[PDB]
Amino acid sequence: DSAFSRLYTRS
Amino acid sequence: QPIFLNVLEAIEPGVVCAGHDNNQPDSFAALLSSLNELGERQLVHVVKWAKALPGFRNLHVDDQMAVIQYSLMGLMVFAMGWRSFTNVNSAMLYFAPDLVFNEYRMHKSRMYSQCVRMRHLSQEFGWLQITPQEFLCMKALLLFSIIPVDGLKNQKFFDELRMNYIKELDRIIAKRKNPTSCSRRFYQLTKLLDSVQPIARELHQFTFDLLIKSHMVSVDFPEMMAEIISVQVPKILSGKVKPIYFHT
Ligand SMILES: C[C@](O)(CS(=O)(=O)c1ccc(F)cc1)C(=O)Nc1ccc(C#N)c(C(F)(F)F)c1
Repeated sequence: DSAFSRLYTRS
Repeated sequence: QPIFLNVLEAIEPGVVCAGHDNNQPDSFAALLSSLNELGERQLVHVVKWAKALPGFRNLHVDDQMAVIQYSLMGLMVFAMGWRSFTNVNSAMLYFAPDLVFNEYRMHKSRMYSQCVRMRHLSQEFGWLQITPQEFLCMKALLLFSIIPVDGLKNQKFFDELRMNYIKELDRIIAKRKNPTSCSRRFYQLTKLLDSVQPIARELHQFTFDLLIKSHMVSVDFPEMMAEIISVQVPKILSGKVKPIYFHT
């Protein structure tokens, strides 16, 4: 889901 | 020119602190809330570490994300056993500088069995005389040691990557001047690697159970770790995603 994706896409 | 190894040393995360209040008397809720938060902080460092590893962009982006989530626990454990070995000679668990567990804390955490096992492990770094460079390569290989039974989105590329990390560990092995001494060393290291996985398994099972009942025990999970536990972790516990064991 989106919380880890978002971390991964960001720093 | 040890190019692979220079990189591992170059990209190795520095020290990460939990933010635990050591002046308060130990409770289970506070110890685990501090471990959960430490987990997230260490996760951020593992993502930045992983993305800068050799070949890692070979991977499909979804596989890139998946293996980080699957291997996370095993990596944390491995690095922690090394930190505990180097800093305090396995007399305590060096989770972080501001979160070191003595046996009282191991018991108060309610993961004593796992804690004592991670203490076995820490002591093996000494007993096997693991070199810093053996640790680094071993820790890298660990990121590529947990795969889904239904396959990755591009399994060929992962398989190429794992083969080559094993190559690098072979080269690291090779004092050299004896194939038999190289094998004996290979046997020992792969056995050390395999023993990380049941620990991570016990740890996964425990955190799973802890999330499910967290409201009952006033243990706070960061958003992100709750998603990973609830979304990726059960794939490991359900047997959909499996460690690659060297031995049997
Ligand atoms: C209980 C827990 O907080 C769960 S968690 O950190 O949220 C977590 C959630 C999902 C995972 F795949 C791995 C860890 C945990 O295992 N924390 C934790 C934090 C730091 C370190 C270190 N170093 C470790 C251990 F692996 F060493 F045990 C464990």
